[PDB]
Amino acid sequence: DIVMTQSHKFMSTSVGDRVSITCKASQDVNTALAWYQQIPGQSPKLLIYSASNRYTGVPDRFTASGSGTDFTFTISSVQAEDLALYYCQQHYTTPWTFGGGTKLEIKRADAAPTVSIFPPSSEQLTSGGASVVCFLNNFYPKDINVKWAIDGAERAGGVLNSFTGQDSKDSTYSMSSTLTLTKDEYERHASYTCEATHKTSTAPIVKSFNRGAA
Amino acid sequence: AVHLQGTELVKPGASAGVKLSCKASGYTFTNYDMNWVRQRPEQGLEWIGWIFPGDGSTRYNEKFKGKATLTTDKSSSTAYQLNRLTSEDSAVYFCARRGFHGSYSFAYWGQGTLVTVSGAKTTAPSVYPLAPAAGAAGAGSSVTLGCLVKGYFPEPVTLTWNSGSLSSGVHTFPAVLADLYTLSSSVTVTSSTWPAESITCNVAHPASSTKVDKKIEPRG
Repeated sequence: DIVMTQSHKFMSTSVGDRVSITCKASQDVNTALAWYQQIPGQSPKLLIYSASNRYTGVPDRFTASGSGTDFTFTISSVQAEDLALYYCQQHYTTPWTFGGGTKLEIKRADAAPTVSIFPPSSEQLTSGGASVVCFLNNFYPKDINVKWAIDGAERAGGVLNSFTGQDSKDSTYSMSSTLTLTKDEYERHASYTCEATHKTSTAPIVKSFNRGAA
Repeated sequence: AVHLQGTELVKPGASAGVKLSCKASGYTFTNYDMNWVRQRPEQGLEWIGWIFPGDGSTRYNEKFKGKATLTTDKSSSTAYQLNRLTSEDSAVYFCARRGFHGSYSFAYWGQGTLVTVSGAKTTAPSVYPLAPAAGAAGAGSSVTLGCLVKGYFPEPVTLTWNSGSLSSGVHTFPAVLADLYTLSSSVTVTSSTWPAESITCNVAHPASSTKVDKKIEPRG
């Protein structure tokens, strides 16, 4: 199996600027390579066929080059609607393999996340459930590390994380982290901490609370 | 006007298989081979195999050995995707065809068919109000409230704040599996406006015909 590698899951760019996504085939697939673009909830769109040919209807801003083992997709001047996923794919020898994709994102001013932590509601506790929710909103860059601490020790079991793609309006990211325990275990601990590590502060952002303590 | 119409999404149980459909149109169906591609959130796009309606039958990807034995049928110009075992096969499946004669690149794609494998049955969500500890209203000029929705199936649920009148400063996150889809939403307003001016999350779950409007109140 040939392996298409797109070393950059994400690439920061700006509207009106030039950007180049790279692809590296594990083997010489000659010129049998295609580039696709994909927007959320839609199917891929062919942009480049046979290494460096624009498919019909594909605007002059899109270009591709390479032939052999290294290929590169380029956008002369990025437009708002170009901030999507671009996939690499070799069709030299079966099985056809796709690269892992590269998502172009808008670069903006650094923004610290606003962190909020929430204890389990009384209604959930009555059902025998205990979820501690932590919101980390409107931050940039997307690079962030969320850790949960229970009575001091880090907890990794029972954590479910969810996040939104870059906002189309303020170019930030947001995330939700939920620690879900049973009421039994929740009541056997006292200290619950949500800890956010982001480049915007030397010290990680920390939010906590003590069971039964205001 | 080449077009590939895929089938609506389906929710098979962790055990059986499902035959997907793709209705080609706008071109002589038998002149091009049909391809199928899989797309999971963590593994990206993976080619499954092709089929010649003129009949050259198939050729599958090593990885999709017998779990994917394609099939087609002329006189209707539709291609089918069997899906055998099914359990980790939860994802979106695409129907793909090439453009020019000499380039295996896929110029034409179907809209995709979502497939979710789960043993769970339709289940209404529990909705839990998230308010800052000890009521109050934070310690700054802004306060964040929340709504936790969990234990439901299948997707989706719609969530709004104050019947939609509260839309700014809202963050509603993608639901994550776990037996009963669970998702949450946060809303951030001016500290002095809550609990002065009530805030309620409205959660609706079509599948169960259920709705829950949970008001967020100070708590101890």
